Amino acid sequence: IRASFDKAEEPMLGDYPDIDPFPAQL
Amino acid sequence: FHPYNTLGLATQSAMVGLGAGVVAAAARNSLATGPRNILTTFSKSGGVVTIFTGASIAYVFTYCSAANLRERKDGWNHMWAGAATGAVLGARTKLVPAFIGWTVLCGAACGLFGWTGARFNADRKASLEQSPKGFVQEDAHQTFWEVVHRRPLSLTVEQLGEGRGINAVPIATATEAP
Amino acid sequence: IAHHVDKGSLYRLGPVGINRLLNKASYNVINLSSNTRSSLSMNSMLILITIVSLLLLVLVMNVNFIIVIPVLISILYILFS
Amino acid sequence: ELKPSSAIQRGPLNKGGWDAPHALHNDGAIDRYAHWRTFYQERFKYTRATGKSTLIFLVAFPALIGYVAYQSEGLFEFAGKRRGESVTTR
Amino acid sequence: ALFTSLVGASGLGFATKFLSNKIRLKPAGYYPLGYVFSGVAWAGLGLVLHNVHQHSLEVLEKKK
Amino acid sequence: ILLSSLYLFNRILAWQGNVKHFYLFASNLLLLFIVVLYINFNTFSNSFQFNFELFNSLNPFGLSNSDISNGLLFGIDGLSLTFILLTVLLIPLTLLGNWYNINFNSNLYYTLVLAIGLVILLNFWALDYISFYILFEATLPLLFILIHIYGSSDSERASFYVLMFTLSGSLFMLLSIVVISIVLNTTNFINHNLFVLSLDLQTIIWLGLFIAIMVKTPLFPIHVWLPVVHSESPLAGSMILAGLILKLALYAILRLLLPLLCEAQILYTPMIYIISLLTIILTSLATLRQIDLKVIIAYSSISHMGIAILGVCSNTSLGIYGSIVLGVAHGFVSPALFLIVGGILYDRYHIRIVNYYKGLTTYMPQLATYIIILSFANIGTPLTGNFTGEFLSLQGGFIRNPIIGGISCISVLLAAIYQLKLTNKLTGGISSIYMHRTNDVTIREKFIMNILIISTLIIGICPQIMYNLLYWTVNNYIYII
Amino acid sequence: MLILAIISLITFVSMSKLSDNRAIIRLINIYLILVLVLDSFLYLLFLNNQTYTVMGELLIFNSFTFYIDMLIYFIMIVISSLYGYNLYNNNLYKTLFEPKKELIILFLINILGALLIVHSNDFITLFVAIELQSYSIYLITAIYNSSYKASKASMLYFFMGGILSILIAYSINTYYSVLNSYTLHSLDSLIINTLDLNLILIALSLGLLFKIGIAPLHKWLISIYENTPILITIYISLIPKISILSYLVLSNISINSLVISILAILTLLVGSVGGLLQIKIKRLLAFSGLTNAGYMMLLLLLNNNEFSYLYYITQYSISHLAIFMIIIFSIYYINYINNQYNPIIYVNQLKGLIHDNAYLVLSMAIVVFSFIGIPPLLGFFGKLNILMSILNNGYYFISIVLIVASLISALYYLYLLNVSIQDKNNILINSNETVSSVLSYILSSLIILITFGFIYNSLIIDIFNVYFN
Ligand SMILES: CCCCCCCCCCC(CCCCCCCCCC)(CO[C@H]1O[C@@H](CO)[C@H](O[C@@H]2O[C@@H](CO)[C@H](O)[C@@H](O)[C@@H]2O)[C@@H](O)[C@@H]1O)CO[C@H]1O[C@@H](CO)[C@H](O[C@@H]2O[C@@H](CO)[C@H](O)[C@@H](O)[C@@H]2O)[C@@H](O)[C@H]1O
Ligand SMILES: CCCCC/C=C/C/C=C\CCCCCCCC(=O)O[C@H](COC(=O)CCCCCCCCCCCCCCC)COP(=O)([O-])OCC[N+](C)(C)C
Ligand SMILES: CCCCCCCCCCCCCCCCCC(=O)OC[C@H](COP(=O)(O)OCCN)OC(=O)CCCCCCCCCCCCCCCCC
Repeated sequence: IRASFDKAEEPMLGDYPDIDPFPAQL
Repeated sequence: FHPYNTLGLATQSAMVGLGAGVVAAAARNSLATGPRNILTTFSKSGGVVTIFTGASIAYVFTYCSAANLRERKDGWNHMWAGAATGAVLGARTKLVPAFIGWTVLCGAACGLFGWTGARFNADRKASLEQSPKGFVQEDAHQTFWEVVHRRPLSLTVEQLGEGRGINAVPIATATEAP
Repeated sequence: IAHHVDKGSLYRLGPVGINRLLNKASYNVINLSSNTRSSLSMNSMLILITIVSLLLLVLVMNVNFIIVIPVLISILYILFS
Repeated sequence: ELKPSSAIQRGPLNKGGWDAPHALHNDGAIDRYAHWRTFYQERFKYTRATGKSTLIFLVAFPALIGYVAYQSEGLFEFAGKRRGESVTTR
Repeated sequence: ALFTSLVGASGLGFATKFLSNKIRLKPAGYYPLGYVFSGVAWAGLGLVLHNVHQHSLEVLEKKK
Repeated sequence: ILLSSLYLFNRILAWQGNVKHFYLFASNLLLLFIVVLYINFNTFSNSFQFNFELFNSLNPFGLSNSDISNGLLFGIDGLSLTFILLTVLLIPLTLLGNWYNINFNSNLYYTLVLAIGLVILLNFWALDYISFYILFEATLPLLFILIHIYGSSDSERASFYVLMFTLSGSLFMLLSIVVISIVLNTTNFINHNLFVLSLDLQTIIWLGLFIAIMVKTPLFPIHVWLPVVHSESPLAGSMILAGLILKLALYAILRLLLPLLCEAQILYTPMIYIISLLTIILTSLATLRQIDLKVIIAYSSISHMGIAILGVCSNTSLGIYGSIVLGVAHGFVSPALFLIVGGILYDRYHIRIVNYYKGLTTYMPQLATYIIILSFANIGTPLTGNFTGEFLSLQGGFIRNPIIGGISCISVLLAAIYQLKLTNKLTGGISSIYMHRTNDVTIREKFIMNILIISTLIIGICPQIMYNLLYWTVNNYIYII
Repeated sequence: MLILAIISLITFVSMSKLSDNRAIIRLINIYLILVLVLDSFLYLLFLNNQTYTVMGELLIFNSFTFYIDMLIYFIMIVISSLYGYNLYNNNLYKTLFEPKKELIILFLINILGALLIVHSNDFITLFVAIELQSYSIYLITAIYNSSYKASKASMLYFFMGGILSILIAYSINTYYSVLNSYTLHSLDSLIINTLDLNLILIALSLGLLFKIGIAPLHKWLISIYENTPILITIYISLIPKISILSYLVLSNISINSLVISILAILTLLVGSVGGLLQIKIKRLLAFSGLTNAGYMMLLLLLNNNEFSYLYYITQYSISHLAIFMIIIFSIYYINYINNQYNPIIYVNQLKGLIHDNAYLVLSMAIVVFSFIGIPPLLGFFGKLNILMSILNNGYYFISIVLIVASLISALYYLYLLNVSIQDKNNILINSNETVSSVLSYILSSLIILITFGFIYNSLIIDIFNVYFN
């Protein structure tokens, strides 16, 4: 959700959870 | 190359497209189910007359215009004409990806058609069956379908150009000492 | 590159786009005579339409072969799309 | 009245084999992610971003490489070139 | 060679007999006399073809 | 003999019920026979040597002793002998790599695998365009059946891809071969460099041949079928497809294209270099975002094939030698990597998603060592044939066009990136929670991997050992005035 | 021999009981075989391409016509075996496949009409032969008159074929009104240059070609093929196509025709694309027939077409017979019989056929790959010869369209094999009744021809060079 490249995929999901991503390191 | 008369040829195309669309509308009116009268044929035409007319204008006008501008006749003009025709037909989708897809793909198909000779039957005189073939005689110029055992090196230098191994003189002969 | 090109455009000019294209084209051609009830009447109308259209097309070709190319494109568009 | 011949005896289709213990503990979330990633072509659409990538990699980059490769064809010869000699042929 | 042509054509007949046995859901050697009959028949066809081809070559040569 | 050997086959089948021991024995005999042929092969001669003709009108079922040649011609020179040796080295390993994991309808499976191997081997013997094309196409239905019946979950789509893409390219090749047939009334490879077509017709014939090359190699942008087909294929299919079938395209460039269409090839070389550079760079970068092990390994082959193309179209002896050496080394190493991902890990865990795998070194140190060795071999570590092939291919490419080959030198880095990114996660870290401990690699798996590693090391330390079969070849196809 | 058989059969069948039907067919079967093997030697007459006009110049006999006659005899032998021999001896198969009393006579009369079309040297001969074949084919379509679909199909056939027969008659009479002649032999290069016959000759060509169902007049015949009993469909979708195409190939009245070029392109596109969404086996095979008709239509644009036409029509006939026989053989393994005239209707009913009969599916695979054109199967060499012919004569765009249509039609060809090699849950263990030895041998012979015929390619070309040059 947060970054431009995760947003650009929003049309590309249908019925996949739109997860807000968080870096595992943090 | 002497020019096409774009305006007159395109007007002819307009007439023919209008006629063909009218005929298609009449056939559409006769083949359909449900109530139909003599005026509903254009009402329930699906815009088919516009399809025919607009395609005719786009193709013929663009083809003649590109041919005159480049002063050539070849498959590229048909590529442009098909591009314009695909633009017209893809406008009906009302979507930009589909408009682009029609444009490029119709342009490519019509370029392929123009490259093969822009005909559906054959140019009989140019075909291999009606042409000089086999091995050429003593020192004749090689024609399109003919085969030789050795070509002239001057022809190779002209066609490929000099550089990256293509030379006017073989290397060992040129680097021989005296 | 991997999603938008390799699995985007390249599949569009490939299996996915060709599948969609052929689906619409095949549907249109088989439904060319879909809603009709009397096979006799419709098939007879088709033979009349074929004859008349071939005559007019050839007349156009005698005039100027370039003018007929858009008409054939439009006819193919009618049949398959 | 139209039935297959009574003479036919059909049994089940078993491929046989030894059922091994399940060495993998499947994660449904990972499987769903893998399915989404594997069949992305089924959901792709032409938007501004994906179209921009299409134009960069399938049109622009080939055109740059092609310009370079047709401009520089036959241009260089390097073998044994000495001082003052041109390394270019045109 | 005529002998090789006969062996090959008889092998075609053997293959026909084998495939017909298999399609009938029968064992390969179900009615072994059928192999002989099939081989002989297809060898006859191969012989006819060989003789016709030889005559054709003879004709092509005699016009020289 | 044939009658007696057929009786032997029939009785073995009656008593054992599994044909696989007989197939392993037949393939091992074939390898020994090819080695005997190599013993009796004259190297001081650029002429085809073990010639024979099939289906001549005078002897349709025999060998032709006639003064008119109207059958299909076969024979070998040094170039074809190289690839034939690779083929007969690989076939028994593709049988042995599926020895235990095929359980239902296994006789058909092994028959398909052996048939595909034999068809490829015959393809390398073909001496004319029609015989070559016939053996080129005949693999497609066998692969379709093999992938459809014995492939993984997505194997229907995969079988359809492997049939349809290859048919698509092959039909344009068929247009080219028909044009050659009707224009020259000859089709053989022995004297086809003696026919000089007009430059225009050359330019047209080249296009069909090169479209087929583009789909079979594959090259950008018509490569996207190969990851799917490799990923869903059973192991023997993947080994044959990566080790042998892709090499047919390089062989086709040398045998079908360069001797006949020399001038058109000169004219078209910059376009080839564009396509190959796109292949190398774009497919290498696309590999970085893959989540299937077998897909990653499959994507690696495409970039290496791009490097080989750049070598083989370089119009230099070094480039052609490098392309052939690269083809052979890839034929050693890529089947080994496919064995690891789709034969060892997949038979233990039945899954290919990268997220599930981590830290295999703890319970399987031997497999981790194999992974490390094969990874550094795959990215062209020196003393490996892969390095020799890539280095010579890049030399030839750089000479042919300094800018394009110079940029091509980035493949060293890009291949290192995708491969070592995979192996880093596979070997390092704590053992994965999602999988239970399994056996380390078995004796059979180690045997196959050892064969492949020793082969690549032997040609990596002394690549010159191939030269006695290839020194005519590195001069037969360059076009310099 | 044929006329004699028709007379004798009418008498014998008149004096015979309905239970003798199969026996009678068997008799005629062997009779035909004998004529093929004892009268074959007459090929010698045509050495060096000698042509004979016969019956006061009404008929023409050459090597081309002699070969077509042999092929039609072979096809009749194969198809009559399917009526004379029971697949199985159970009650259901008696109900599925029982020959009508007059069917054999109608087949022999139709074959006579076809052979007369092939040998026609005058237009009055052509029209009488065409009406003989057409009337016979209507009656063959109708003779299973308990079926609603068959009777409706026969009516549709009668009316569409009548309109096209009228078009053919009108073409012939316009030709007569221009030239005061009824024979194409009166056409010379000088006459063709001097007069515009193109409209007349193309009208004749189209009248003939719409009778075998090229696009855009394809749906009516496809409907008839779907709605006839399957053993009727095998006959009626092959024999007319052979007779009409052979006549047009031998007449060469449409060389470099623009109209025929456009219709051939349309036929290839319609045949390939329109087969894609079909779910019924007979509709799928009908679209396949349409595509192969387009392939052969291409050969009407050029001279010296004889080798490629003869090769293509022979291998296509073999493959058509093989695929229909395989579909017939698979009836025993399906769960659900749709009706007594078409026991199997949907492609999906073949699902898992490999688990019931593996070698039947191997036969199917060979035939399907031949239709696609994989070497070294016969279909590949047929397509190769056609490509050689058209590219020798400059038909470049059409060659590309041919390639595209081949690729597209491969999808619906592979549909059959795809469902046939999937898994099914309840598979066959044993069965006491075996399928007939005769029909299985015939099917296997066809499969073996498709597989290994290429071995004789160069020998065949050698013979062709002395009988057709
Ligand atoms: C794998 C991809 C497949 C797609 C690519 C195929 C594209 C085919 C194009 C090439 C080709 C057919 C070659 C066929 C060879 C085998 C076919 C290959 C397989 C086919 C699947 C068609 O060339 C066409 O090109 C078109 C332009 O694009 C033209 O369009 C039209 O342009 C305008 C009309 O005047 C109109 O305005 C409009 O009607 C169109 O605009 C056509 O008229 C032209 O015929 C060229 O063939 C021809 O070449 C010429 C000179 O070269 C030959 O004669 C030569 O005469 C002297 C010079 O003349 C030479 O001194 C002499 O030596 C030589 O004798 C011919 O004898 C002939 O042989
Ligand atoms: C003992 C009597 C047995 C004869 C019965 C024949 C029945 C024909 C039935 C079905 C047709 C099948 C194909 C016919 C073969 C063509 C022969 C020929 O060569 O065709 C040529 C013309 O080539 C062509 O145009 C092209 C033909 C295309 C053939 C395509 C299929 C090829 C695969 C066939 C493989 C052969 C199998 C042999 C098995 C060992 C005509 O030859 P021809 O007119 O001089 O007559 C031959 C002398 N004859 C009468 C005694 C037999
Ligand atoms: C269905 C696909 C399409 C099928 C079309 C092609 C079918 C071909 C069928 C395979 C048969 C080919 C192999 C057998 C032919 C070789 C026989 C032979 O003797 O070769 C002759 C050659 C010279 O021998 P000669 O002149 O007599 O002198 C001998 C002096 N001592 O002696 C030699 O030099 C030895 C030659 C060795 C050749 C190696 C062959 C390796 C493969 C052999 C089996 C391949 C089976 C493939 C099966 C799948 C179908 C492709």
